[PDB]
Amino acid sequence: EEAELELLRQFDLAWQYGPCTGITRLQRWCRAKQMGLEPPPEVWQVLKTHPGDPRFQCSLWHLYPL
Amino acid sequence: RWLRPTPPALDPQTEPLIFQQLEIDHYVGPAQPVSVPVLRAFGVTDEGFSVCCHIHGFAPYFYTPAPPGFGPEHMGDLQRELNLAISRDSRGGRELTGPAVLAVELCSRESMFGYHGHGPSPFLRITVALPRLVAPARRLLEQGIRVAGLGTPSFAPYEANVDFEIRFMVDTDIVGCNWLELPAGKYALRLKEKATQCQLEADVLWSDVVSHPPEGPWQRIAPLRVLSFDIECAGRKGIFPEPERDPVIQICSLGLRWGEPEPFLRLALTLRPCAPILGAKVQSYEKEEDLLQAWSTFIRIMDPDVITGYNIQNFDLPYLISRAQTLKVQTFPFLGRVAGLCSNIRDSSFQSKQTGRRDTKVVSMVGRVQMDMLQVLLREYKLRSYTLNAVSFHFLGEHSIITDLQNGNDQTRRRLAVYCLKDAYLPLRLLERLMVLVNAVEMARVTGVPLSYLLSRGQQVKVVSQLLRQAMHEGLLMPVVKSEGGEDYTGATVIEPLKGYYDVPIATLDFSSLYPSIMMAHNLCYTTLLRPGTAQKLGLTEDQFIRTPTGDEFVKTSVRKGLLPQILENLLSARKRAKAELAKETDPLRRQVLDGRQLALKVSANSVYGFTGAQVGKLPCLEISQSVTGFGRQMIEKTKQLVESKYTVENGYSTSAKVVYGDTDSVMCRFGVSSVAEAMALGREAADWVSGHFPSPIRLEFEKVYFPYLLISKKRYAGLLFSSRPDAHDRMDCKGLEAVRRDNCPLVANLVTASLRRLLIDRDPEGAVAHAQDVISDLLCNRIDISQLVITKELTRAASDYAGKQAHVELAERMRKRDPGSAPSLGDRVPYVIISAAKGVAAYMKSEDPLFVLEHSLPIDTQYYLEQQLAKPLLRIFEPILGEGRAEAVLLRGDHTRCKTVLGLLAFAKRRNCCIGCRTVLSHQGAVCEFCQPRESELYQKEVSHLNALEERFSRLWTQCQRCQGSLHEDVICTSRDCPIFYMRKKVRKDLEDQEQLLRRFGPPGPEAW
DNA sequence: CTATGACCATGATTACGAATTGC
DNA sequence: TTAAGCAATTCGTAATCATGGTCATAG
Ligand SMILES: Cc1cn([C@H]2C[C@H](O)[C@@H](COP(=O)(O)OP(=O)(O)OP(=O)(O)O)O2)c(=O)[nH]c1=O
Ligand code: SF4
Ligand SMILES: [Zn+2]
Repeated sequence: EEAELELLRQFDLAWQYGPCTGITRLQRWCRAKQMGLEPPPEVWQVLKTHPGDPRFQCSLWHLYPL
Repeated sequence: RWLRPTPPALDPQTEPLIFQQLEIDHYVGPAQPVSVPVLRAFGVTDEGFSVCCHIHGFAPYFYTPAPPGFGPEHMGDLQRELNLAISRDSRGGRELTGPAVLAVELCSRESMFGYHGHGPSPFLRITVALPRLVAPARRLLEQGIRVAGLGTPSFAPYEANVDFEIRFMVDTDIVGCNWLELPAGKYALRLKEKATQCQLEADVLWSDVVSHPPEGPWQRIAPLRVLSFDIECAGRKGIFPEPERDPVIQICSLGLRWGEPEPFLRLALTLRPCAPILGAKVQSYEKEEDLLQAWSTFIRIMDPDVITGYNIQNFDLPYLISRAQTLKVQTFPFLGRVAGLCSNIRDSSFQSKQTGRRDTKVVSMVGRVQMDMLQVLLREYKLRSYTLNAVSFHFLGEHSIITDLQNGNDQTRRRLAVYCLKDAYLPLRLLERLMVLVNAVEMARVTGVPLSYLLSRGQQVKVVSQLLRQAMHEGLLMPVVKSEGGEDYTGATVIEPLKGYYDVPIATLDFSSLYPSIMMAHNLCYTTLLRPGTAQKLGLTEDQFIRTPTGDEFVKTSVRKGLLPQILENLLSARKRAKAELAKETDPLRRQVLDGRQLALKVSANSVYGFTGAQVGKLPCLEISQSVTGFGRQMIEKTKQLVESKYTVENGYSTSAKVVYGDTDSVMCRFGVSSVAEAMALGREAADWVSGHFPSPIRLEFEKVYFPYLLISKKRYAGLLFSSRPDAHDRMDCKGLEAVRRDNCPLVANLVTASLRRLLIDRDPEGAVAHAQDVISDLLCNRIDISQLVITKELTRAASDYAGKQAHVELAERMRKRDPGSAPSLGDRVPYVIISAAKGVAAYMKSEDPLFVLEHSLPIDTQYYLEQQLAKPLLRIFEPILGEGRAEAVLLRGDHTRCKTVLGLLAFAKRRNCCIGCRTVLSHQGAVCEFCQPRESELYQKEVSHLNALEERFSRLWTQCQRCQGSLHEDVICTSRDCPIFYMRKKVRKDLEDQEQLLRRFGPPGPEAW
């Protein structure tokens, strides 16, 4: 923790995985894996050792009335 | 980056200098030629080199009458006035003045105020060494000691104490933004070892210069250099940025030469490594010290003339200065032209009854000129919101996210830089499109004040300047009268209306430039005001003086010519030339900006008259003001008597006309015919007929024909506008009504405009009733956007708002938990909406910020908006066409439509289902009721045509943001509170969320797993 | 157990300041 | 040391004044 919260914030702004501020984080991870762009096997391995926490399993701007 | 061209081959003993000045400056100096105040003048050549000019040998002075004794006509006492008193008790009278070369001079002059005769009198001219010694001398010659050998017994008053640079410019006939010439052999370039940073540095004596009056070929403008910039900072969540914790991360700059239709420089300086942008240079640094140093070096090397931006004074420059002070970078705050001078932040305030009161900071830059476009908008224009988005929509047509666009990758930083460059580009487009700078240069040339005074001062320095420039040509001196305080006088008359609705044409006749032509054609001035005794015992009344309705006597023009007639005549010709230029444009926005130019010149001419009556001012003469408004009242009642008396049934005409209205310059006479051609013909005959009963330039003129007409009260009416006949109609006129004020809701102003449209153009009251019914019904059914509900009010001086409790003051002074660092200040506008509660004693307890009621979802008081905002303007407008059954008609059109209203503990819901047909709560989830079952195909048919229309509204809105943003492949981030698009795109998601779930009460129309 | 006016409570009228626009 | 004028209409809040519903106790 506090190092796992920057890896996800770095996965969320890389443009080669998609334009993602409307959906979940694991849905975008599996969308890129289907098309197989290059999802890395570390943004998966922190979404498995946690429960349904809203500060891991949510996009950066999931507040913010946009 | 790009440098100025190289000054090749100037030789001073053969060649002159011809350059155009921008700024002047005062400077107390050593290195005297073998006075101490020497003058600086900065400017540009006809090619593009930068020229500093040092001017020597000038010292301030004033005048004082020589008292009638044996002293000031005897040279021993003149030089004894120069000589100091060596006594011990004269330490209060010869120290703070001390040994200064005040000197003694004898001259024959006159005082301005009044008319005593054509004969002058001896005055003493007193020079002083320094400009910062005329204040203690004034404190030592009037209330100080003037016992000096009995030469000047106390007291003799001081006359013509004015400003130093203004006295220089009045002396040598140099005006703002003028062409200046140093002749051959008069100037020395290498006499001044370089202390400033310009290219050419001359060193001239103050009698060598030649001033060219701007006219003919001397009416050009040199190629100046204009810069605009913008900055970005990275803040915390909630917390507004603070110059001791939040770094400056990006600076972006645009630069152009004036006269060329595109820029030539486009630079962006960032603080992490970035990605390239086509059309601009990009440099990157790993520390902020390098970024601030790089910007200071660029601003020294490019060396711009003018610096613009948007809110750069109150946000950008002091943030940069404080941030450079915190990080210990010594070489930043030297931004000016003088090589050894650092810059400093200093507060200032301005207040008037015309613009209100505003408090600004200033930052010192010598040589360079500042034009914040926000202050120009706030001074000239009266708008509803003053945000960059709001004025860019009105004229053209468009913090915590940024901190994670900067802590990310380099394409995010490239997106941030493109956003910042668009921000830094918008005020240039506004400056060149609105004709700001051309009008500022013409104002400085017509009035004679510098170019920095049109952003800091009011309308007094300009009329003082023009009066002094006209006073040197006949030899008069101005006095100092100051009084606190006189009384008011009686203003203008308004004629009593015949209120109602008219449907026969009324023609408008008015006088053009009324008060300046009264002051012109009856020879009224300071310098020809006759005191009550000095007529006596001469008895010549006829054609030597006249008498006014307030009571004064004023000398005819066969003896004197006043000074205010000539200043007014120059201003009137300048405005006439501006209108003659405006009569040949075809573009609409260009036509209104030339209308803005001529409006400014008419405001200047009327502020000449308003100077006289200002008892808190510099020279008031309320006798003149009273004579002006007395002549106004007399002439308008003359107009009304004449118009209603001549064209009558016995005088061969058709119908005796009757005046329905008149307001101090205009007359709205109702003629009787219902043919617009015959009304126009008789109205032109009437205007030209009545004008032949006056001196000149007094003239009445036809202006319009209203058909139909609607008169509600004093200063409240409406009508439809005819300019010609085959030019059928132009537009509506809404004088005073609820559609042009800014104290209300957009909903109410829109309803008033649409009602007058349906009522005056189509003449259908039934569509008007149906329209107002639909507006009220959609209000009560909760389908009205919250853009239409926002009220704005101006937060003025804090003590008047201490005196009585208001709504906007209560919202502003109540801070937020998120941000006690961004809140309304004095002078701005506070927006709010009114929510529903049960505290009926106070409408100042129900007000809330629009963004707070957005994010926290508070309900709206529909009864407040129904009976307090809407109802009474409608009862103003709709009654005069009918009786009081019309009040009952709209309150009954409410009554058929008032019966249709839409609706901690809120979490503990039960969510009772309800029948879609007859609203009966019941156990189970099926949509239809057991009694209302045979009718279910019709109840499914009903409401799927509602889902169908919500689907069509989702798609038109959420793809409009993609075209306003620019991109089709990346996310939208725009929470622009002045866009209707925002929060209208938020509610359709919830309408669709609700209406989709109501149709799943019905089963599915098929399987889905096959 | 029952008249009478004294007592609390709620609504109609006036006054004045603030805001903004027309000449 | 610094500042162009007056006329008029509209709306909100507190204070002033009118009037009825309870009630409390003397008959
Ligand atoms: C607008 C305005 C008018 N007035 C006075 C002076 C004017 O002579 C008188 C008439 O008002 P206006 O009709 O507004 O101005 P005007 O008649 O001088 O010029 P024009 O007809 O070309 O538009 O009202 C002022 O004193 N100060 C002002 O700001
Ligand atoms: S909400 Fe959409 S349409 Fe409105 S300003 Fe923002 S981007 Fe433009
Ligand atoms: Zn039912």
